Amino acid sequence: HMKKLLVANRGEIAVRVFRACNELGLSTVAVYAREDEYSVHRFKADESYLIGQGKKPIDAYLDIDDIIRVALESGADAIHPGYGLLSENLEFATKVRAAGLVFVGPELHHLDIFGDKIKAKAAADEAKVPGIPGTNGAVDIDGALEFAKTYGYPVMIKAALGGGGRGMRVARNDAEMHDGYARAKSEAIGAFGSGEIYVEKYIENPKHIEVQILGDRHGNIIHLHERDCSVQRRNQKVIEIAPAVGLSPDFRNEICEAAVKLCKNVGYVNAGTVEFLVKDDKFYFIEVNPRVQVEHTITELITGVDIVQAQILIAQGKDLHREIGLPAQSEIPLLGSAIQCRITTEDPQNGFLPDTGKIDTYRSPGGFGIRLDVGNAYAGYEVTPYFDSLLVKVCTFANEFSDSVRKMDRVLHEFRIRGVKTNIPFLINVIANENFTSGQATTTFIDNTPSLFNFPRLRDR
Ligand SMILES: CC(=O)SCCNC(=O)CCNC(=O)[C@H](O)C(C)(C)COP(=O)(O)OP(=O)(O)OC[C@H]1O[C@@H](n2cnc3c(N)ncnc32)[C@H](O)[C@@H]1OP(=O)(O)O
Repeated sequence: HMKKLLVANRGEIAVRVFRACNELGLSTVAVYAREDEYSVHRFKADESYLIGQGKKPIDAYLDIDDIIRVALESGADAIHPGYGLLSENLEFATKVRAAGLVFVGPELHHLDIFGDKIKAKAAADEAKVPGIPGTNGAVDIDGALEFAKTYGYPVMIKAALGGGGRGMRVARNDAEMHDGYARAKSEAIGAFGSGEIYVEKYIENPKHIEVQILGDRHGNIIHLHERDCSVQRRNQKVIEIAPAVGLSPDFRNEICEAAVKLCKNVGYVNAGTVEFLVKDDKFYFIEVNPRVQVEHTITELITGVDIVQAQILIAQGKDLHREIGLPAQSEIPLLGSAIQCRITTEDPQNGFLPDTGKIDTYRSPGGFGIRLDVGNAYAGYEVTPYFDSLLVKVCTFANEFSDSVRKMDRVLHEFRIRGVKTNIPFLINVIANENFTSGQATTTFIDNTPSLFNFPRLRDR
């Protein structure tokens, strides 16, 4: 029935959905701002229409009514939002489904439940998936100390500020509880005059584990194993590997089963990611991303399952096993390991500020075990400051994690992007580290390894 699909996004994810639609025999429609007129994704579609005229380009890509008008005028039957712009916007999906179009994503109840921290926590508690294990809703200093007694140490507080502000207090010594709560409440009453006091069990050096979930409208929910997104610079993802080679396979299966149980309890449809924090055989639920992730490519590599094609086919209403052809959960293969590096314009010698300018040289590696998902990184492209810093996603996969590391080193040295500074020396330093190659990297690994910032002098004749 569905014949034409509009992508309400830009960059590499728009090209990825375009490739999936062309492989599924669907016509493609692109949208682009005036400042994004030289984007690759504009010319990779059958139709391209300017949206958000007279607006800021990132506001143009958030224009719900303009995108819906373009989809209606072009005859598009479906809208794929990609990620990061309107993929989790409840109003956009509501208006798209009210216009008669197909929103390639989860249902509206999933979108508002996982777009709200309280609702997501309530769903996780209903599905018996443990979060960060404290009596957080208790508001008392005596409540805080008894909370410290019943589960344990350390304890990190939210007495400083309500929304988006954390106390972040290190509590180890038994007297440090008492005087730290004293100073924390003394600072808390003077802070803003009004707020909310929350308690939280602090997790020291956790592992960020995400489980990829696919679900159709018929009720079949499968997981596509997990990814390790622990390599993070200031709570921002740098390198994601799949599967979590550091963790034992039975523990990874347990985490994936917990994610499957949660998504089956909420009745999840289409693609989604369940995030976790992992520490010494304990895992804690954090969030559900109700959209396709940037690092879905390594899951595709290690499972052999086209996630975007499955997204479109589930949006068509097809069964996960009968019509799409995905096997049962026990028959989902683990084809090996895979590493994703996001090459951006962030200059690591300049405090990871996104560089701008014209790319004069672009050479892309290839060969065995290499996957490329390029954005706008061609030679002669002018890097605008409006959009994301990402140039190209490079994915290396092999039967063994060590060969994936070796191939990633080969392609990071082979990659030649000139005219703008890239994070390639930082990525080389990270994959050269013995913690990452062993797979024992945690979320605090980047900030606690200053040797990653010693970049050698490049001659550049
Ligand atoms: C297929 C693979 O496995 S490649 C994996 C690693 N890639 C390479 O070794 C590519 C060849 N080597 C190089 O280009 C460089 O010497 C590097 C990558 C080792 C060092 O990087 P840089 O310091 O920034 O470049 P360098 O100053 O040394 O070389 C200058 C130019 O001579 C070129 N060059 C490099 N090797 C040769 C060569 N054997 N013959 C002719 N030109 C060469 C480089 O391409 C470079 O051009 P560029 O500006 O487009 O990058």
